[PDB]
Amino acid sequence: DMQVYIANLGKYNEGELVGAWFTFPIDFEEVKEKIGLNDEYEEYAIHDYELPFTVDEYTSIGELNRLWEMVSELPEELQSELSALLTHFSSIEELSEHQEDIIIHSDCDDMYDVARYYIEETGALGEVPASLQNYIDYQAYGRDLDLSGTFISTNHGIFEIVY
Amino acid sequence: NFIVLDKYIKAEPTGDSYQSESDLERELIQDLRNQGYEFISVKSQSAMLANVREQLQNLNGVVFNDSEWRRFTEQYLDNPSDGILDKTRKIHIDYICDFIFDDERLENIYLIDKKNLMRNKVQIIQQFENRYDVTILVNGLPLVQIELKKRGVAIREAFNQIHSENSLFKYLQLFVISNGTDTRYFANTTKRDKNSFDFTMNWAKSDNTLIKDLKDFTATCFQKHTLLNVLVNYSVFDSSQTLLVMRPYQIAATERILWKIKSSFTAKNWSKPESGGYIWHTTGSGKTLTSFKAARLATELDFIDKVFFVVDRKDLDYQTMKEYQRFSPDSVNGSENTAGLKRNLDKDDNKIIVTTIQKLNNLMKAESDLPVYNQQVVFIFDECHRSQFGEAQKNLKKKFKRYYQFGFTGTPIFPENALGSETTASVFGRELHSYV
Amino acid sequence: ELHRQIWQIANDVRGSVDGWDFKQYVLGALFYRFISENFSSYIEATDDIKDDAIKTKGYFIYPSQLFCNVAAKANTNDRLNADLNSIFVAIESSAYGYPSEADIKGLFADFDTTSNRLGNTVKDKNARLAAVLKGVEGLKLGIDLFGDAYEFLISNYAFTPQHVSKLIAQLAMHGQTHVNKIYDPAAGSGSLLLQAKKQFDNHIIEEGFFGQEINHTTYNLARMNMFLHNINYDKFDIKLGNTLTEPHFRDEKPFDAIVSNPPYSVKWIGSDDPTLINDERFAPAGVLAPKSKADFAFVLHALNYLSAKGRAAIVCFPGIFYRGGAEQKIRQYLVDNNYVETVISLAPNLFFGTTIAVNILVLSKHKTDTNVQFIDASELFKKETNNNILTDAHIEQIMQVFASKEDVAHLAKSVAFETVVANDYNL
Amino acid sequence: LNADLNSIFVAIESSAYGYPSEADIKGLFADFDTTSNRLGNTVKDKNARLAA
Amino acid sequence: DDPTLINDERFAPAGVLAPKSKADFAFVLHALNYLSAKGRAAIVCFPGIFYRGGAEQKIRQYLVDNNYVETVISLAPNLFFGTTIAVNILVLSKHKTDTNVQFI
Amino acid sequence: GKTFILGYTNETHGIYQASKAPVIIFDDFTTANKWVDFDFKAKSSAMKMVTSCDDNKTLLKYVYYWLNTLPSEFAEGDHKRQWISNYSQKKIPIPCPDNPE
Repeated sequence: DMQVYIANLGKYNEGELVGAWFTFPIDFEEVKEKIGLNDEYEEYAIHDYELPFTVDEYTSIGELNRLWEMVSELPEELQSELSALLTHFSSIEELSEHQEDIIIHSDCDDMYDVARYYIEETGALGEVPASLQNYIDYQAYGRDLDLSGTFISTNHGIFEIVY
Repeated sequence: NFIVLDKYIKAEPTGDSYQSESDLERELIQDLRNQGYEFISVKSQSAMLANVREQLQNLNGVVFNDSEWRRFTEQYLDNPSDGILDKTRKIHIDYICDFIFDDERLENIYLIDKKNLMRNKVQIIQQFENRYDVTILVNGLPLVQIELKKRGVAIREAFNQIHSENSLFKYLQLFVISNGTDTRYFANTTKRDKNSFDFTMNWAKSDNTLIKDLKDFTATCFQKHTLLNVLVNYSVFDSSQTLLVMRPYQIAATERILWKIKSSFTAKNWSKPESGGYIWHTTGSGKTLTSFKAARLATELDFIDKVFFVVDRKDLDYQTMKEYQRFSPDSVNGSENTAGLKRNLDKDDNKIIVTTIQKLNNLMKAESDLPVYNQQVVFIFDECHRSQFGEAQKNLKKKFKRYYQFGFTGTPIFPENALGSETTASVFGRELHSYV
Repeated sequence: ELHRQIWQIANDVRGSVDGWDFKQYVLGALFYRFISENFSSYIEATDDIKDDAIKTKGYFIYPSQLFCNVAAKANTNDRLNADLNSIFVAIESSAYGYPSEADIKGLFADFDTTSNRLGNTVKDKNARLAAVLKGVEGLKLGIDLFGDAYEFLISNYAFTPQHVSKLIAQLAMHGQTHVNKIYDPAAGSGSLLLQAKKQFDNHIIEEGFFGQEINHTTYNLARMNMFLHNINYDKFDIKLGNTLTEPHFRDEKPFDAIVSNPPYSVKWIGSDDPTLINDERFAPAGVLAPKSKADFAFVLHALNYLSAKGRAAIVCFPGIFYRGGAEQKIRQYLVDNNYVETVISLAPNLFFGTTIAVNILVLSKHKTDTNVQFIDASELFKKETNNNILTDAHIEQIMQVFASKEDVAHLAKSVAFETVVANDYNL
Repeated sequence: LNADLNSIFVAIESSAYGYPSEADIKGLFADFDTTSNRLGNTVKDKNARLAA
Repeated sequence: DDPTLINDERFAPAGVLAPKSKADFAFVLHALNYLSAKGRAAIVCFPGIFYRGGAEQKIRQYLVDNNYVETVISLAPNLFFGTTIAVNILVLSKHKTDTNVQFI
Repeated sequence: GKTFILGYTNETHGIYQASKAPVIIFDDFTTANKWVDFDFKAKSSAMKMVTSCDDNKTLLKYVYYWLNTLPSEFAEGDHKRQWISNYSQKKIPIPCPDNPE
């Protein structure tokens, strides 16, 4: 989980291929003793990674630990679905802005359940007469909430990006 | 055995001076009959259609009446509302149609026996209904157009000088254009000056040497197995939609690879360096394309179970995958880790598995004898042993046994940029095929 | 595990379109695997996990006398699995036609009409059928819990839940081991006739579970439905088509217990476009039903085919309410004798894709001699979604109410016949 | 096309009204007639369905 | 964008690009791509546009870089087939005064 | 709607219940139903909670009233919109700077 194959720019063609996997936190001198040096300093050749997100080929290791600390900052159900949540967003501090603004639904599993939750148990309208009990179009209600609300269908539930 | 042989056959003219487009064509036809082709005289349309229900009796070995033949001709063969593109799809993809008899049994009408190409019956015809043309017509369907020109028609103006009903000539796929001193050939793309001599191909000899004459060109490329493997085994119908024809040296090195598989598999050998081999196609290759073709031919080649085309990564894995979903249907990626990668080794029907070498190293440092271990598996590397040396290779010789160890490379042992890895000669055996 | 394999079906085979289209393919592969396992088990009565092409006609007539499906020598699913992932498609199209040749005797066939197919290209069809056959093949099915998967798969979201069917069966059954059972008019599924065998595994089958049904795909799935429950070949068949137009068997026979689930106000144009005024089943009514219903045709059809111990447990929407003088004289001819005996109303919803409260009519040619209604509005256990379920022994409470003519407060009771004719024939 | 029952032949609604459907000369604007050209399922259940 | 619509004629003026879901805002970027100053262009969008955060703010700011958008008009729910939401009519011309228009 | 569906177990469910005078906002998409959180109350599924930081000035039944001092912009629920800036930012006429005493 969350480990990188990063060495080295010396013998740029992935010659001097060393340094297998580095879980976080990752140090300059730790990897430097892992690899030696390439007679100078041209290292952390990002070429492979077990990460739940998208990383770049020249990201500095301090930025990597920064990203990891932002990952470890977030709750683990969100850490499981970072791939889905980052589709709406573009960065993690951006995600850390509205990290309070996520509605979690383990209880709701499709849009129908979202409609039934926000109508029935929320009580967004009050009266459910027995003459009117069946007669609440959860499908169209979910269509209209899908038009309005930013929704994300995931494995562990449905995540509503409300602002 | 092969298609492109190392020895080069003789070159002669059939002249009958090539300024006239009516005389040496006959000697060409007689040479094809010496190659075992069959000139028939159907200078018409309808009987040629009946030629199709002549051939398919031979082909699928089943019998039409007239009404089911009208159904097949109307609904699948000569749908009038379709152009050359979907018909080209019917050539290379939709070459089989289900059919229900009056006995109401479903049988798969083929068009080409892509298994036994020797079963496929061929015919040759010539001018009728314009210009003076030669048409190779296989299994009823017309495939290859041949037009001779004058000496005055230069090779640049082979296309640049010259360029329903009938709709049956829409099946024509290859524009093999000759002039008397040269012959070039290309797919169903007719752009004016871009698809001139630069984008078309001369035929070449075994390694590099191009061909100019005609009857030697006939004895090389118009052979039975040769022209069919052109039409089937090395045609890349990209879903642009664009048909692509491989370079002759690409096809030759591919034949070297697949014949090396054939020779080593019947010798029940594996894991030797000399059982391997490598290709110096550092440029002009479409190493993606040629690797894709060799890999897919390995997957259908059925000696084995898995084909691991592995690379190293610097936006290569996402790249070539994107190159191969262009080559639309099937490729399993090495996304995202060694978790579900084992599920990918469990999986087939999407046989080509492409990943980084480092994901493989994450599988090879540990994980203790995967169930695909003692199975016949082909490792198509890239950037061969001058660019791979370490834990991959040492735990490859340590752990894995029944590997067929090949690879394209732009990195053999050079004097220029050999800062990658160890030797290749006693590790991957001998060099196989190269190009300038 | 039961729900684990149910979960396997609820995920794995569900791909990659709406389930009503690939349903046929899934159930066909499932049924083919069943015949494979059954035929392989039968031919062992010595290690045919892999067969041998030694077919003896003097011996192969014995399944045609006995199971009436000689599958093949070596064309079963266990033997398909080796040639699975290979050219081509229509070997199953052949291996449908050959075991369905089988003209000796009483064919019960013309049957595996599913795969045609779509499909867009031939390799796509081949890969899809390979995926379906592998996914059916990649299951953990032991040997007797096989029809339960069919029970779940037919219970997709889209059908008469099992406790309601059980209630119909217990209404159909007390004090009775008497050939025959059963007849079904407008059977639909055999899911309600499933519990008939759970009753009749006890003593014995009596005659065939006779149904007739309209929709041809529903007909095929119903025939394989009652095929899958280890039910013998000989008796157990369904006729295709309407029962209002052409019921058969008319001659065979006055029946002893019958169940139903008629559709919702399906129309019929026959009054009187033929001489259905002068038939044998609508003539004691005196009038025919209008075009906006069909149910009383079923119930007169029902009491036509009925014995001294003949009882008729049928269901209704409340379109049997009073509905006018023709419907009065329907009701009157029913209360002319003790034809109808009890009615039972339930509470909404309890039914898929439906709203209303339903009604349960009990009919017999047997004395009471009055109408003793046996009706609740609750309970009617309405806690699990939605009025679900009438639980185990909650139904036995209702059957105990049904048992001997009880008069329980906040629950229905006997009425006088003079009261209900003093009433305007109501429920 | 719309008169009777029991004629020859079957096929009048998918493929072969080709001279209006293709109609290449000129300004053709293809997939123009993707409704009903020639096929076709039965003898004149089909073509008498057309008729009536 | 994965293709060169990352660097096309209309999303490079947008700066940030159309996301996976709210790509309705690409269409007005398309609509200004086919536009002249005199002739005006009427589009509509379902009312998920206030300015939709910083992911679309600069988009909105691009639309108020000049008066690329001219006027907006609101409507009433339903006045459609079962929405029951309003929409926002956006009328775009490069025929400026210049003043912001909220003539709804 | 109303401020009462019936009882629940208060043990081991993290229900807040303890300031004896907070308020709330019902609803998401309505923003009009106001209730003083009187005695010991749950956090049931839409109770976006409002109390004060400074508990020296506010006396929030003051501000419970001060919401409905403007029903003309605060207490109008029309569409599917959350109003975080609207109740969050500004303004309210307050007798500060007589604060707090």
